[PDB]
Amino acid sequence: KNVTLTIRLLMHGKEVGSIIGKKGESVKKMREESGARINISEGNCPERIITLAGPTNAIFKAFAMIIDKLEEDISSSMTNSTAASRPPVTLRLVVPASQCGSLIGKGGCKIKEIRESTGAQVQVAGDMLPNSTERAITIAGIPQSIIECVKQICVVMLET
Repeated sequence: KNVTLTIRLLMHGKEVGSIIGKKGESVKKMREESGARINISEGNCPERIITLAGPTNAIFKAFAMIIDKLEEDISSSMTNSTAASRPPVTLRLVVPASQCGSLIGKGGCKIKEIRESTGAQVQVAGDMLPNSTERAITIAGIPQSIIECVKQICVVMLET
């Protein structure tokens, strides 16, 4: 209704699976409530990638829904696995080379100040020789810290 955007979610088949939801009825519910083009792709690295596209509002709900699904799962009494030792929450997003380069800014002053206050740590994919095109960033920390990093990067992206 106001402005459109695009966000590529990259996660491990296991983590993303918990987010997908049983019988895919949850992912169906996610889209219906999001309103922004939500799809899935491959990932020799992550295995699962959710391509979301749509106005800031649609995306706002989607991101809030997916994060909640992960919050409900962890706090649902895991009846499997043996300890995780991962108090924080990591989310690896995808972005073009131009996005990562600028997102970092001169001497990383930009990305540094963002993660410095956000309280979370941002990750960056490698680039062995001139082959890689898209860079994957991994933000770990508190759910509040993550949503903050996304809101800060988004607002700055539009306001350039």
